[PDB]
Amino acid sequence: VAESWCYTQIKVVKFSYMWTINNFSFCREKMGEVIKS
Amino acid sequence: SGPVAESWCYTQIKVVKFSYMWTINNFSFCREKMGEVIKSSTFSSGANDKLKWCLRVNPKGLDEESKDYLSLYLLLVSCPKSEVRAKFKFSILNAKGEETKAMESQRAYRFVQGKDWGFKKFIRRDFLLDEANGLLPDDKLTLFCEVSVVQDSVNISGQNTMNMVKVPECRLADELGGLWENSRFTDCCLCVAGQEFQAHKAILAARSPVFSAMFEHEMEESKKNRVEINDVEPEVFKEMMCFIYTGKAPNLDKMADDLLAAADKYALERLKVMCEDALCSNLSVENAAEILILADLHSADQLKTQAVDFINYHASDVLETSGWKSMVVSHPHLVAEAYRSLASAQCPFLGPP
Repeated sequence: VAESWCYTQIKVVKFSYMWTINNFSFCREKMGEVIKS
Repeated sequence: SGPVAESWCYTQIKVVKFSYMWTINNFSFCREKMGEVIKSSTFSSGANDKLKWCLRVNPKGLDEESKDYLSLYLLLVSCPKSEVRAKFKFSILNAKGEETKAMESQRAYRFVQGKDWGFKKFIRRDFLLDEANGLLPDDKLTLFCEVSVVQDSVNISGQNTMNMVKVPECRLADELGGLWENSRFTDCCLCVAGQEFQAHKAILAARSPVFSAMFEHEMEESKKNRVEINDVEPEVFKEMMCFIYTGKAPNLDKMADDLLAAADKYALERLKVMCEDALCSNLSVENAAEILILADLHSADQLKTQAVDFINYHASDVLETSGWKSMVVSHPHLVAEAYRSLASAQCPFLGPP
């Protein structure tokens, strides 16, 4: 049995990102309040 | 997963790290009382010279605080006005070149013009003057210092698009190098030590001036097939030919000496540099004189420089070697350059002994 379908697919957007710091042990320097990316 | 992150960022707060060594004669004979100033050379990192550092040590610590202690201060000579923030540490190096007393600054100490940080109460005077430790050979204190200057913020961003297609890597080096092994469509011979190889004028003249010169001087018109080569053996000439076509030298380390000679013969700049680099890694005490001879014969400036440095460093063990005396009797000019070099770097005008 079937009379009316309404899929109304919820819009999903997805995407990636990465963050590499090569000197994490010594990446502080400025006392590490915040790193402006 | 490693999905490339779509957008990607590679921020890099680079840190330049270098070292500075100081050794003072008769340290127990200094006796700087109550902040008397003794200074050291203004030294930079080495990669250019924009800012300079200099140490300042008081064998008897200044002020009533370090009355029974050694006060040691690191001073900024000059720098750009940016509130410089660089980390530093100090340690005492023993006679055997082993780090002994690690005292690291807890953070990147801030420096400006005319300002000097330091590890006050560096070392207690009773322990410092104690000769039983062995840290004072000939009453000389060797200090090892490291610095970690930072430029404070440089960032990179993006992109790595999808690239739905998959482009293979360029194959000209791989494909063209396959010309040698097949020896396809060759039209000239190449005699080496009674053994005949096959090549052609185009690539050889392309990647070496010498072959270009000897072929074009009426030789390729009449005697193009036959060329007389006897200064080298077929085994090394195989690799050097492979370098001419392909531009690579896989079997280089096994015969790095006569292959350097072959490169010098035909003026192969890249292969000369590669042979110098490969052979400089195998420098040793016994072959120092021999390596000096080969470098001098082929005008290997870089390898000659490193060999000069090596003999200056290890003359204590090289003179007794037979190679050194053979070089002396045969080619005394290298003895003259060795005398000039060693009389300036390590054993010069009595300082250091």
